[PDB]
Amino acid sequence: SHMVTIVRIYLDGVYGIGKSTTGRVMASAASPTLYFPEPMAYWRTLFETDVISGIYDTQNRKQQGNLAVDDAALITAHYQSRFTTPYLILHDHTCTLFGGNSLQRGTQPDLTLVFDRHPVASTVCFPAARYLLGDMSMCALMAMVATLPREPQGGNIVVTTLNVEEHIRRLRTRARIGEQIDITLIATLRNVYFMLVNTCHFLRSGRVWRDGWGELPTSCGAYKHRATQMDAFQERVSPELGDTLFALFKTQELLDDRGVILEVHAWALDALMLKLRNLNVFSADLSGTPRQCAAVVESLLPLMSSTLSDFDSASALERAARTFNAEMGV
Amino acid sequence: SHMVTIVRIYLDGVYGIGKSTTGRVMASAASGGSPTLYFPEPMAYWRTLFETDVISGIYDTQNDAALITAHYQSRFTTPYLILHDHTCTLFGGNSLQRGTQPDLTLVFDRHPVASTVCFPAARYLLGDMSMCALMAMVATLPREPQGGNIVVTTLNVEEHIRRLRTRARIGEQIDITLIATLRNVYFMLVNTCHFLRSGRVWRDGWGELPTSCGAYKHRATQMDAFQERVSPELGDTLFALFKTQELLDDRGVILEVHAWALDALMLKLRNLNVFSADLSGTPRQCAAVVESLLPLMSSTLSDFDSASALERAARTFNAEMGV
Ligand SMILES: Nc1ncnc2c1ncn2[C@@H]1O[C@H](COP(=O)(O)OP(=O)(O)O)[C@@H](O)[C@H]1O
Ligand SMILES: Nc1ncnc2c1ncn2[C@@H]1O[C@H](COP(=O)(O)OP(=O)(O)O)[C@@H](O)[C@H]1O
Ligand SMILES: Cc1cn([C@H]2C[C@H](O)[C@@H](CO)O2)c(=O)[nH]c1=O
Ligand SMILES: Cc1cn([C@H]2C[C@H](O)[C@@H](CO)O2)c(=O)[nH]c1=O
Repeated sequence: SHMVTIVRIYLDGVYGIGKSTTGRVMASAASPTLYFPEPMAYWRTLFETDVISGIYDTQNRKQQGNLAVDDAALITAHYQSRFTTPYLILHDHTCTLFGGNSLQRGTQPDLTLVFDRHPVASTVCFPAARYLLGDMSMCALMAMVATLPREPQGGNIVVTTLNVEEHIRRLRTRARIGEQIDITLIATLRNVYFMLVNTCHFLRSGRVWRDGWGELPTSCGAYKHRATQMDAFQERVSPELGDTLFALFKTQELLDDRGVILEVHAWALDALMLKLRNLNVFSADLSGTPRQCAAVVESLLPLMSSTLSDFDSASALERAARTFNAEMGV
Repeated sequence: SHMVTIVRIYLDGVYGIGKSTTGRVMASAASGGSPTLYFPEPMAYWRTLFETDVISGIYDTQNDAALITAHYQSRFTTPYLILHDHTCTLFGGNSLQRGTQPDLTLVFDRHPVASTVCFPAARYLLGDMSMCALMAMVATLPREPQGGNIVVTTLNVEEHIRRLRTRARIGEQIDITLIATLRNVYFMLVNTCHFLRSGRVWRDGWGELPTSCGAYKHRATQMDAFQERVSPELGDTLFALFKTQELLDDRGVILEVHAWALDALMLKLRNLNVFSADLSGTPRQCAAVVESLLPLMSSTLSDFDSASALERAARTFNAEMGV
């Protein structure tokens, strides 16, 4: 007759921190929780091109002078678009199923979903990092950001954190895929994920991207340099506009002669703001063992938004996790 | 707060037929009928706002290529996604076919389906883009909220190419092969919507359908090969091109992840009340043909503040997207 209480979590963050490991443990019968893995097979094997080696190979052939730059920036953008696809497909498939009545009930849910990354990772975070590093243009970044899907009510995002030394240790330990392992990339990603956390805190504080936009300095070469510096950003209690994702958009490329952002670009920021609204944000330190890491995330559950879904939707969710694990190489 | 009834129309179709001219006439007070707001093609976004001109860029690419082409097609979609995100908060709900004249009409020059689906599909069919690239684009189609109407422009190909010629320099070539394919693709679009409106789903006839290989792609680029169907079958729709080996397992069964992509496409198109409109008349007559469809179109219930925001949006988009 009645409803299933669901809490959904997107575990997200810089690669190499331990998010996937944590997610599998949480889902393990050793501790009812479903886990949706990174869509590895979609990225690597389902098509003729592997996007992870492709994106690194592009910067390699950029360095070796075989790729004219210019073209590299365009190809880099295209590989980055391909990362998003399976996230967009999964989000489209699951978003009808969670149900409504988002509330912080403080109870154990009937069903917990753990998604490995939210779409914001491939549409915003990784693209923003590539932009800040000079691997991609603002135009290419806009193109990715515009494809972010709106999160419906009840979303929770848990951004993983880890001290730099242990992060480097762990990056050393991942299997060889042909992935780009670059400490400037890592530094930048780490800063961008703090910007994300800060954006969410900024919005929940009742502010909007125009609040402090005037007084904000133009974000040019100097801004980009600082965003690539290890530990230049951190999670803030009350963030400033300058601590969020919005700040990197106050660049000359996006303003008229008189210094004023075009309305069409302002719309792009309004959209970004609205799409993040339903993400209840948390951070989790992963310095512990896998078991302690999962416990850290689990201790957040009673703080999270739950929705009310019906039996048939919850069943479709179980089938979705089963299918996705199977087809993605779990 | 005071209630306002809106009909919105995405006028769409192959470039060169007369869509933009028609929409400008509709917006003009001289066409009478309903007070109409027109949203043009995002020309400046494509051509002048950034360093790279994507129109020149995509055509120059064909003159690694497959990846650059996919990225240019991505950039076409951007301003459409932004505009759709902005305006969808203003249309309101309570979609119905009311039969009566709305308080105002919106005319959008193209729907997001053009840049995320139709043009990518044409490029894929011509071997200029991979299926993987096509999926990437299709996945970014936004869901149409209740009350959308789409009008696909049609025109005999002879007059279509004539229109492109008048406008073209005095020795400038026309990509006849691309235009031939896009005309078929837009018929597939029309057929897809008719197909969905009849309560059918992409799975209907999927098994019986031949895999869409070399022969399918030949037919798809063939001038006049497709048309608007009274009663479309699956093979007349956009769904058919997706039954390809690239998307199937060993047993020739579509992977569930790809099936989900097709479900999403199907749902995203649901709220598009579909029409076609012949544009062989003068611009005044073309505007009248499109406007005569209003009694059959969905309208929504918005309000004065949101309608006012739509007028500002139209004013702004027209200004910022110009030359
Ligand atoms: N809690 C942990 N303690 C020690 N090593 C870990 C821990 N979590 C993950 N690792 C190791 O670090 C590497 C990256 O972990 P992974 O789960 O792939 O990170 P992510 O999913 O964040 O990219 C793997 O080699 C993994 O075995
Ligand atoms: N109704 C019409 N009759 C004759 N020529 C037309 C008509 N409508 C448009 N044209 C011309 O045809 C060309 C294509 O028109 P345009 O409105 O740009 O088409 P589209 O928006 O479909 O790409 C233009 O040169 C235009 O002046
Ligand atoms: C999600 C995502 C991952 N990656 C990279 C980081 C890792 O090397 C690998 C798996 O996350 O793919 C991107 O380059 N872009 C993305 O959008
Ligand atoms: C909307 C759209 C237009 N075009 C081209 C066709 C015309 O030459 C020009 C303007 O519509 O841009 C694309 O290549 N892709 C697209 O997605």
